[PDB]
Amino acid sequence: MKRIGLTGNIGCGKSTVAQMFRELGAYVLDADKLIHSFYRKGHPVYEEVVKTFGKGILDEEGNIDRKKLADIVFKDEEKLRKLEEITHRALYKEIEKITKNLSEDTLFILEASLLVEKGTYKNYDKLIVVYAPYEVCKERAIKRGMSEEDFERRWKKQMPIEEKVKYADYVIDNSGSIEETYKQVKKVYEELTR
Repeated sequence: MKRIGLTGNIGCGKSTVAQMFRELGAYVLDADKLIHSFYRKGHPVYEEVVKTFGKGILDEEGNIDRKKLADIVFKDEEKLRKLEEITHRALYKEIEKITKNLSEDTLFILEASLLVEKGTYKNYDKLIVVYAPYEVCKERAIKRGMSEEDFERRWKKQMPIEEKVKYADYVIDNSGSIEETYKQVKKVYEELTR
């Protein structure tokens, strides 16, 4: 099977596209969504993140303070490197677990919105990016509720979408309408299962 990557910026429609693609038959796995489940509790990732960063330093009665950790990790990039490791050590250890039962010739896509800057797109055959102007993305996260500063706080991290577009061999612009966005993915899905 061909490992496909679906990326973009926050509020670009990666979700809606990931969905359309699933309807078409593709198997889209939200990497980011999955990761967040690692910091829950009984999760094996949890036991490691605490085991290596502090049985309690980053704890708040029961679970882990996503702020305390992100704090003691913004000082020395040595700890972050270790954090980014445990993560992928769980992602690429769970991806093959799913690929196990996954029938062949199946269209397996992975959306993380951070396959470019994190330099991971090289781990997948082709890359798909969803374009959308800062204007549309902002109000998009707005109408969905996320607070202006919070949005801009993340958008800052992600590289200029107008530059990211120059990283994928497929760009399903999601600024126009829904009819167009879906009409595009459909074209792409055809260009992947030929």
